[PDB]
Order: sequence, then structure tokens, then C-alpha cells
Amino acid sequence: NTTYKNLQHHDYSTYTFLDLNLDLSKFRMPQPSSGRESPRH
Amino acid sequence: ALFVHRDTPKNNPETPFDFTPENYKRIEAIVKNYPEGHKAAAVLPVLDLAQRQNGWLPISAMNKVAEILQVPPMRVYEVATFYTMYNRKPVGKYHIQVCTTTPCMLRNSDSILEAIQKKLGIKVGETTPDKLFTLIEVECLGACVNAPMVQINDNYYEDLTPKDIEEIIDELKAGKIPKPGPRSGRFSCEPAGGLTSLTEPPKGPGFGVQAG
Amino acid sequence: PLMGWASTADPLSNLVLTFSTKEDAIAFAEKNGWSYDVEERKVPKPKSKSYGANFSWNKRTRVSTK
Amino acid sequence: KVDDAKVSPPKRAEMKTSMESLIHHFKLYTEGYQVPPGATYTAIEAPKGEFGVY
Amino acid sequence: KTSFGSLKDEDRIFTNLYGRHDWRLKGAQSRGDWYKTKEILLKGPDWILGEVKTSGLRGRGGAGFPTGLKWSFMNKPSDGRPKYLVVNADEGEPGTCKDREIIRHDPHKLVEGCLVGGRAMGARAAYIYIRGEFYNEASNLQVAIREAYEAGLIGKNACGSGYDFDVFVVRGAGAYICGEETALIESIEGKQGKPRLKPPFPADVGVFGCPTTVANVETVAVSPTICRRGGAWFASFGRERNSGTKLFNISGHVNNPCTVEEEMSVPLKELIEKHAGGVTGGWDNLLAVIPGGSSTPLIPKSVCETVLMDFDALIQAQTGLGTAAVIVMDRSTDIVKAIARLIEFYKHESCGQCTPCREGVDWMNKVMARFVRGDARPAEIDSLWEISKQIEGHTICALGDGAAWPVQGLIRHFRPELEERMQRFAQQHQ
Amino acid sequence: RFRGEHALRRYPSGEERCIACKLCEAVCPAQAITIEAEPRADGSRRTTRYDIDMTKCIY
Amino acid sequence: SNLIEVFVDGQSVMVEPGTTVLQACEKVGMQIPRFCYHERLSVAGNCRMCLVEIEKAPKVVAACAMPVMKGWNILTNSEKTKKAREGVMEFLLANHPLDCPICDQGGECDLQDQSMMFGSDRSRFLEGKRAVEDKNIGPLVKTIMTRCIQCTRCIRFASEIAGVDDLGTTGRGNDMQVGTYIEKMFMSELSGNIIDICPVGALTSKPYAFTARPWETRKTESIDVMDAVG
Ligand SMILES: Cc1cc2nc3c(=O)[nH]c(=O)nc-3n(C[C@H](O)[C@H](O)[C@H](O)COP(=O)(O)O)c2cc1C
Ligand code: SF4
Ligand code: SF4
Ligand code: SF4
Ligand code: SF4
Ligand code: FES
Ligand code: FES
Repeated sequence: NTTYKNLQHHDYSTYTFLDLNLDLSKFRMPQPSSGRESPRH
Repeated sequence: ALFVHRDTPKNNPETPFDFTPENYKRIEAIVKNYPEGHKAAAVLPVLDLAQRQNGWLPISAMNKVAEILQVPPMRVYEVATFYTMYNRKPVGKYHIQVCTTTPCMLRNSDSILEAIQKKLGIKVGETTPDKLFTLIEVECLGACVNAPMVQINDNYYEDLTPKDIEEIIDELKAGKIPKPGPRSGRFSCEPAGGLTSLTEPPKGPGFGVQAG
Repeated sequence: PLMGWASTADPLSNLVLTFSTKEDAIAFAEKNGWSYDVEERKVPKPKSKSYGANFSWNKRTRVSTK
Repeated sequence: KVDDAKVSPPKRAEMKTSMESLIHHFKLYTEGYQVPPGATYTAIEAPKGEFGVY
Repeated sequence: KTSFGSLKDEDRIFTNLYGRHDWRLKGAQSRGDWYKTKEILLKGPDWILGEVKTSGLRGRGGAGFPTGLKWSFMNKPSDGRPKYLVVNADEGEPGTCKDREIIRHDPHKLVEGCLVGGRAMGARAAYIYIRGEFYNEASNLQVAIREAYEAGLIGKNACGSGYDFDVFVVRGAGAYICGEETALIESIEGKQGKPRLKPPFPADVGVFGCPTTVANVETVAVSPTICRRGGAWFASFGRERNSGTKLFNISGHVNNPCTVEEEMSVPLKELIEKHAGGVTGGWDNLLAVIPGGSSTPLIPKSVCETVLMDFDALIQAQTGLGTAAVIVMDRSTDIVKAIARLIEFYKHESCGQCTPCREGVDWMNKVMARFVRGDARPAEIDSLWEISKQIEGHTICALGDGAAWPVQGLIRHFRPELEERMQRFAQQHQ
Repeated sequence: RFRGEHALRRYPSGEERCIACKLCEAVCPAQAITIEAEPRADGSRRTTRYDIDMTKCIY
Repeated sequence: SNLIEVFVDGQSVMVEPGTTVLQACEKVGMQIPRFCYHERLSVAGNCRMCLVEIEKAPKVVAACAMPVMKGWNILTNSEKTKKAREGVMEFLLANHPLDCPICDQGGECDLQDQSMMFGSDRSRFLEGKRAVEDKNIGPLVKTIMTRCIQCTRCIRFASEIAGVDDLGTTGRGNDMQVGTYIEKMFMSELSGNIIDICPVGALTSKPYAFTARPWETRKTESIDVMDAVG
């Protein structure tokens, strides 16, 4: 197929990466902790 | 390129700098992705949020990021002085990156460099006596398969010529922005001959597989 | 008092005798008569360090810089 | 001189523009070059006679 | 065995090169995604590793480490520490656009492949690292992740079975070193991107101390197709060590510089002229050919007219095969100037861990400046040879090595232009 | 190239040529050089006391 | 029972598991020359000086951070070990300025001693020689940052003993300035102990600065005061 199936990329605004990271935050297993909350606590 | 701060106010903390609570919810999504115990890994996305909010980051932005992520600021200063996307000098609206190394310069980037130079006026690496025309030439970006390239704010321009230079710069003066994609036809990264790629509509899951 | 130097009435002030063992040192000092103070040898203590331990997961030994 | 700059000091041109020759000049005149352990003897013909050095 | 190999249609591993029928999970299903993958997943990861080593996947990105050995190191028994999969998507070797095409026109097969890799080795979460130059393509990737989540088929309890698998995306901030094997890992860690030391492997201590691994995007793309298709159907294209299909792209000096899928071997003259327009000015106009990209020595005219495009062939030619900039360059450009600009790029992007790459690229940049201006002696060009023998392999990463190799190729092949340049500088000053 | 007076030099319309880098006292085979060094209020490193013993000087 | 056999040029010796090549080589007396490794800190590898040709390997590897498999043989006095030392020592002295008179580590350098005993003699690299302008770290510690060989020893000392985290690497390639970015006069405890850490003449004492050069002064045993630890 010789037709450009994209231009789905064309509408991308300068906030959309953080928007998708924002909206896809659910089903997040707890990113496992280790002792203190931080290297300096 | 003067990697020591040397305050010069319009810098010199505290410069008044603060975000949006919507951006604070972005911040909480960012340090909710990474696991507990290593909060200090989201420094580069939070600093990316700071750049996308305010076009260049001041030093009070770095103090703000350090107090948000409860880290000493020195790691934020390291990450700010280390990478390329973060310009500690103040810039304009649009930012010009003329990429030219191995296919780009060897496919005659110097015509594009001359066109940008004698169209805009200011020399390479420097800034402009207005906004929206901070010009730097840059090293490779990845998008190599075409003519030497121009990056503006999260957009590309390939397959150039000085009349396209005149058109794109006059239309950024006007404010109407052209497409990120290629030029001279060939609507993607294409073999631009007689379509030597696939032509048939692909079958996929239908034909002979095994252990599936 | 004429040049600003450090004179001394000590001919023995610039002696040093580099030896190889403590036993022959004590034997020579007792052989030649004068008294002596023995300080004992101190090696550097062997340690237990590793780069993977500098990249810990839930141990606090973390490089925090690089 | 020998072309072994870790024993004989270099000359002025390379001394004023090198790096290795300046370092060799500096430490060669402060410390003195190290000499491997052992006892040697030799003797040449002084006009008196056997000038020996041990 | 094939007679040096070429493209036969529908044997393309992935279709939809650019702008084709749609851009959707429905289009992925029409092209061959989400088809009978649960029966592959619920058979056991040992069978997936057997399928991949049946295909015999040579590792991509211009390294040479095969995927089967790496993911067989990834079969550690699971302890209290989880397992991570990191999909690297930077484009170094300037001239690339390797996976720019893939992440711009088909993220769905990448989602398929990261799900396959997460099941096949006990991994639990996959971080996908995109270059910071790619905001719009990153947002296309975010739209595709939203579509795959909105299908309700990845995220938690994938394929209907009780198997959660989350995928995240971390942007780049612009580097060459973040593409490498371990500076990637610490760049995710929030510390500045700097490689670790190798004998503690990433499969033992990785992202903060967990057994992880890093996959190239071409490996992620080819991985569900080998699972859903037959054993060694992929392996029937080319030789025995290297096997399968690869993107050979000319990003550089030809008429219509572009990208083509091909098999593992190809005659180079057919590759250059019978697929991508023609050479600028004819076949006899070019001065030389660089394969690989930028971490590869050059190949001159009398060698490029005969040598086939295999990994073992370029080992026999003392070079290293990479991706997408298998390009020629004209006599009308000075290869000294081109390689000197590449050395300037190497200086502009390199971290400062190791002393030898730092100071060696410093000397080579200043000395290639003195060669473009021609203000040296032939002892200097042999000194550049000696230092390029000194640097190689005495570092952490391969950026110092990939700065050593172009100097090696230039000295092994194009001595006489250097001698004539220096003689013309002698005629100029005298 | 006679060896006589033990004189000093100075820069062209400039300050004292010595730095007090103690090389001459490190090499002086009768140790007749005596250097005690201090920096002044400017910042460049200099001396306090630079003494040649003419008795010990073997030249 | 937890032993490892290595041959140091034929001389067999036993190695505890997990340790380095360098601790065993220092156990048999061979001081492999080092610049970034120091035993009070963690193990970086950024100085590259400790390369040593370990047998049946075409690549010459570091010795400060090598795990010790059973049954090695360690060739310290080979050919290409000396060639790698010549190369590395020639690389260090390129962008290092001619300051050995006005340095304060004339008797106590490390480049000087190890470049006599291990390096080349005829230099190269005719032009070039960039320079990094100094900073103002503290009025107790005089600081010249052109002589910094970027060895990352003061940084590890800060982040692992001082815990202050004010010194960092800035830049890439040749251009790596090491220090504090923000014109802050770094003042903390044990900041006087950084002039003994810095192996080259880049961090010297400010009040001592230019009074002597250490071959004249004689060294004498004594016991500390003002602290109850000594
Ligand atoms: C010098 C160097 C540059 C690299 N550049 C890139 C790059 O731009 N993009 C990328 O995805 N990987 C890059 N890599 C990593 C390789 O692609 C590596 O093979 C990858 O981590 C795993 O690929 P494989 O498992 O298919 O062999 C680079 C590695 C090195 C040593
Ligand atoms: S070779 Fe250079 S770029 Fe690579 S890890 Fe070492 S210092 Fe960094
Ligand atoms: S201290 Fe001696 S060697 Fe050094 S500059 Fe002064 S006179 Fe010359
Ligand atoms: S200041 Fe000294 S200790 Fe710190 S990196 Fe530089 S040379 Fe090493
Ligand atoms: S630290 Fe540098 S300037 Fe100082 S004595 Fe050593 S080589 Fe010379
Ligand atoms: S060199 Fe211009 S994009 Fe890679
Ligand atoms: S001592 Fe091993 S590299 Fe510095």
C-alpha cells in the first residue's frame, strides 16, 4: 500500500507526552521500595 | 560555553518562578511512575516540565525542582550542565537547530547554512536582536535519510532548498507553521523510485505458522 | 643572630638508621647502649568493597552521584 | 647525550615546550633518577694508576 | 543457499513502511498483530527462547551479541528483586533513521514485542527510552499506548490471563551515550548518563539493583513475528551466523536517499543503484563507501565493488556492520574533512569517565584540524596511527573504539591524498 | 660562560624573576642557598629570604 | 575453604573471594600504579592507569575493579602492559600546564614520580593545550582548576564521606569542569582534608601556599591535640 498511513503523528501538541504519561498512570505496581524513602532521608 | 553561573539578574535567586497545579499533577504522575526508594530518578522529566513551561530554565527553577524532589540541588545542576535539550541562556519563541554531520554535511548543508545566514543575518551559534530566531548548528539528531535538516520546537524539516528557507522563515514570521514531515513529495521515508517496497495487502495471522 | 638560621648543639640530630626488622633494631639499640622507644607496625586494614555494592537496591551504600 | 630522557635531562627547546620533558626535568633534578639495587665495581686508568670505584 | 540474496515480496517481516492503510490496533490486527499470542505465551518461556535461537537472531544496533545468549542469561530464578525490560530507542551513528520509521509508523508491533520479552524472561515492567529529539513521535507512541490500554488487553492481566505487564516511556535529553548499554540504565536512574563497569552485568545488577536487560527496537519488532511464525523461516535468508532481514538504508549521497528492508546478504552494487535512484554522478564518481554509520572504518572503491554485505564479510574486511548509513561519498568532498567533522561530533558528545577517550579524542580533533589545514609532518600521521592503536579497547564503552576505527580506516586506505595535501601546504608556505 | 658573581635577573620593566621554587637549594651541593618563601599581598608566589653563602659556594 | 589461586608472574598466592586483582598484587608487594583508586573511598575506574595484561585475553583490563576468578596468571612486566602505561601517561600530560615551578606539589607530585618511573621521555602534541580557569571554593583551600586531571576523587570523597554534595562534573568530552556551579564558597567540615586527597597540584593549602617545597622540611612523629581521639 503506497499511501502514507500516518499523519496520525501530525496533530501532536507540545504537552501530549506528559498528557499520555498522566493518563496512563493506572495499573502501576508499587515500584518496589528499599529501606529509606530517599538516599538522604 | 561558560559553565559557571555568575548570577546576572533576570537570574540570581530568587527570580520569581512557579508552576500551575495542573503541572503539579503532572509532577505527581512523574514521581508516581518510578518506584519508591529512588525518588531522585525523575529529575530529568521534572526539569523537562520546567523547560516546556518556561522556555529556558533559570536557577530559581533548579532550586524549585530541588525542593520539590527533596534532593540537594547539585545533582540538578549536573543534569542541567550535562545534556543538550536544556539551554540555560534565554532564548526566543522558535529555536533553530541546523543539523549537519555525516550524511547531512556530505549532502551539502553549507548551502542551507549560507541561506540561513544571509536570510536571518545573525551568525552561527549566536542569537538574534528579537525573539524566535535563536540559531545554532547541531550534531546528529537521527533523522538522516534525507537532506540536511532543521529542527524547530518539536518539529522537523527535511528536503530543503533556499526558497523553502525563505518560505518557512517568512511563515514563522507570519505565524503559520508548515508540516513536520518531508518535502518534494515522498510522504514518508520512502524509496522514491518505482515503489520497490511491498505492494500486496499483507495476510498476517492467516497463513502458515507453527506452535501458535 | 646574624642570618636567621637554626643552629644547634646537637651532632646526633640528623641521624637516621633504616632497618629491616624490629628484632635487629632492638638488638642494635641495646648493643650500642642508649634507650629506645618501640612503636609497633600498622598495616592498612583489608576491606570489602565492590562496584555492585555501590549500585545497591535496598542497601544504603549508594553512590548518589554517577 | 643519551636519547633516554629518564636519565639525562632534555634540552631547553623541548623543556620550554613539552610536557614529559618538563616533568622529567623537574623530578630528575629534585629526586634524582632511581638506580637498581646491587653492588658494582669498575676501574679505569687514571694517570696515577687503577682509579677504582665501588 | 541463495545466490547472495535479495528481496522477495511478502517475506518482509513488517509491512507499512510509511503512510499505509491506517495507523491503529485494528490496522495492526489486519497486518498480523494480536493473533494467537496467548497460546504462545502459555507454553513456557523456554519454548520462546528455543524459537528465537531457532531463528538465530543476531543482535542489532551494530554490536554483535546475539539475543538468544542474552535472554538465556535472563533465565535467572526469580528472587525478591523484580525483573525489568528496557527498550532502547536512541539513534546514534549519525546517518541513522533506523527505528524512527518503526516508531513513527508502527508502535503496535513494538507493544507486541515488549509483551513477548516481558513474558519470555520473567520481566515485570518495561521502560521504553525514546530520544529527546522525538517529541511528536513520542506522542504518537503515547497515543498507541492509550489505544492498547483502551483495548483493555495490556496493563494489568494481559491476554485475558492473570499476567500484568506495564510499559512506561522515558524521554531522552539529547545524547549519544544514552543509547549505549549501561549509561541508559543510569540515565533512567536520575543520575547523569554514565556507563557502569561491565563484569557486573546488567543481568545481575541493573536498574537500581535488579536483573534487567536492554533490547533494541528491531529485536522487539522481530520478536512476536518469530513467535507467531515458523521456526527458521527467518533463518533461511543469508548465512548461518547472521540470519534474517535487516534495514539497509542509504542516508547520504545517492539520488533519492532512502530506506529498504533486505535480507542478510546483498550484492552492494544492486543495493546502491537498483533500489535507491542512482549514485550522484554515476558509479565511478564516488570516492569511497562507509558501511555501519559512524563507528565503522571506510571501504574504498576497489573493495566496495566486490564485497558483499554480511557481518562475517565485514569482519573479513576489518570493519563492523551497523545500520542505515551504508552510504557512499563523492570525490567532490574531502574525506579528511568528513572524518574530521565526525571527530568533532565525537568530542561534542562523550562522557568524561575514562581518561583515554577524553584525551584521545582531544588529540585526534586537534590533529585532524592540523591535517585539514595540513600543517604537520608524516611522523604525525603515523603518530595518529599509534594513538589509534593505543586507545582501542582501553575504555569502558565503545565510543572511544568507534573514534579509533575511522582514523584506522583513513590511515589504512587514503594515505596519498594526505600526502598531497601536506605537499600542497609545503608549496603554500614555501 | 664564566661562573663568577652570582647575580640575579628581572623581567623586562618587570618584577623579580625568581619564583622561590627551591630548585637551586635542592641542587646546591654545599647547601649554600637558603630560601624562605612567602607570597605578598598581590597573589603571585615569592620569597622572604634568599641567601647565598659565599664560603660554601664551590661555583 | 574460600581461597583463589593466582600466579603473580609465577609466584602463587591465595586470594579471598570478591576482592580485586589490586589488593592481591599489593599483597605480594607489587604496587601497580594508580590515580583514581584510593582505599578510603569507593572504586572508580576513570583514570585507566591500572591496566595489566591478564593472560588468554586480547584486551588489557583494569585491576582496581576486576573480580578474581580461580587460577589466574598476572603479567605485570609484559610488553603491551608497558605500552599501555606509556600511552596513558602520554595522554595525561597533554592538557596539563607548565606549572611545576609554581605548583605546590613539587616534591609531592604524582604525575612527576610516575611519569619518571613509568612514562615516555620525548613528548608530542605540538599545539593545543586548553586551560580551565579556576574557581573560589574556600578561603582556606587555594584552588587552581587548570591542573585538575578530572580524576573524580574529590567528588567521591564529598558524596561518600562529607555528604555535602557540592562538587560535580560539568560538561562532556575534553570540557569537564569539576566543582560547584553556582559561585558558592564551599565551606563545610573536613574541607581541609581535600588538599591531601587531590593527587595533583589542583587543590592546595591557602595559608601554607608558598612558603616551602617539601624536600627541605623534615618529618617528625607527634600526637594530636584539641580532639580526644588523636
Ligand atoms: C557506541 C554505541 C552506540 C550505541 N547507540 C545506540 C543507539 O543510538 N540506539 C540504540 O538503540 N542502541 C544503541 N546502542 C546499543 C546497541 O544497540 C546494543 O546492541 C543494544 O543495547 C542491544 O542490541 P542487541 O541486543 O540487538 O545486540 C549503542 C551501543 C554502543 C556501544
Ligand atoms: S570511553 Fe569516554 S564516552 Fe565511553 S564511558 Fe569512557 S569516558 Fe564515557
Ligand atoms: S628558587 Fe632558585 S631555581 Fe627557582 S626560580 Fe628562584 S633562583 Fe631559580
Ligand atoms: S580536583 Fe583533584 S581530586 Fe578532584 S577530580 Fe580534579 S584532580 Fe581529581
Ligand atoms: S601536579 Fe602538575 S603542575 Fe604540579 S608538579 Fe605535578 S605535573 Fe607539575
Ligand atoms: S546527521 Fe543530521 S540527522 Fe543524523
Ligand atoms: S586505578 Fe583502576 S582505573 Fe584508576
